[PDB]
Amino acid sequence: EPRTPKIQVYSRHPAENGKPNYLNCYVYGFHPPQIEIDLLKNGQKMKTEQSDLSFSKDWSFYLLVHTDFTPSTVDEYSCRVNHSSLAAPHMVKWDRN
Amino acid sequence: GPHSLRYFYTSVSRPGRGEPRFLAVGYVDDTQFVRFDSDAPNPKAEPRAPWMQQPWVEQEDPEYFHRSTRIFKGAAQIDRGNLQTLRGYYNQSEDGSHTIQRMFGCDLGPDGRLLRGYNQYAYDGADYIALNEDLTSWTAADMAAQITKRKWEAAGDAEHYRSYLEGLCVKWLQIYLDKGKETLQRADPPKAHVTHHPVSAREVTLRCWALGFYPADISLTWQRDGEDQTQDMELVETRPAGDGTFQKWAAVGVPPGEEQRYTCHVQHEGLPEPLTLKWE
Amino acid sequence: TPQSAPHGV
Repeated sequence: EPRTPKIQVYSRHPAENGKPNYLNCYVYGFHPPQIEIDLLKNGQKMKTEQSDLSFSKDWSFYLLVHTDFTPSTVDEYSCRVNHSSLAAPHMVKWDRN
Repeated sequence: GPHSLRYFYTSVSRPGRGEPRFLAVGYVDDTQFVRFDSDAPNPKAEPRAPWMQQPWVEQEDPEYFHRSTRIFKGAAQIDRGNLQTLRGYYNQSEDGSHTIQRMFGCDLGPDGRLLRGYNQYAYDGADYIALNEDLTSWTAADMAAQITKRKWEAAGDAEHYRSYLEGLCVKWLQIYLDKGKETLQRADPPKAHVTHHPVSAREVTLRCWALGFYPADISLTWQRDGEDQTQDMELVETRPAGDGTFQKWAAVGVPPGEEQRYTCHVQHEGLPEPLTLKWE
Repeated sequence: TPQSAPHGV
């Protein structure tokens, strides 16, 4: 009876193209806990850190996957998620808003 | 005010891929302070807040980590048991991976003293068994959970959770709250700002951002000349910044020229009085 | 400080 993950992609601080920052991918409300979460620069897998697994009152799991990045007008960032609840991986493009 | 110490245990069977993996984290309010993972090579309970890496730990209990380590190995081992019995209970096959979660802990009233105890379980994401705040009686959510209820009532297991809660839980919550005063009791207010994003000739999105706050509790709302429009606004779930602070935005699509008719509303523990703000 | 359940379900 899987629960589909909700996904938000965003920077720790307001993004100035040029200033080093942290790129976050927050995924929540999912079940089971088996999940694939990658951050992509121009569709290529970046090296990331993933928070310790936890879960909310309703038993759904949540993870923060994050890395350092420097925003460029040249560069596209996205969060890539595969869960049992999804027909295939979803990608969410990072938008500064 | 109201504070909580919570532990979150997750075991996952991995049929074919070895024995079950146990994970545990501990939190005080919205702040994690420990972790354990039974896949780690020489698995120990690990501090995950700074204030858990200070000398006070040694003096309060020189064995603190060895103890949490020991408890977590037990917890892990018991759940390897549970995942076999629950398979049995639910008459499920050997190949499926299944999940057992425990969440237990305590809340304090503003007096300081125990408000509520918690000790609750889920199987494959759904309610299984939970200790009532009588701390004597269980709610089994189904026919398999009833077996468990009968078992633990006959055996008087609730008594042990009661003594843990009444002794240890509150005691350590107070310890952690006093020892982590500057991080846990020092509330960071949200820094709010409104941003203007033309999103057609009929609507420019007014987005109210709230950033760098602790704790996670916050109310973000948009009013239109005194009229809250929560039903007609877009509001994301609160999200972790990555530095112990949280983020949230609320947005409304308004017709251009009407920008100053809207007012963003921010309420937060760390703010003296509520913030009200609009476009520049 | 944690706590482990006396018995399995």
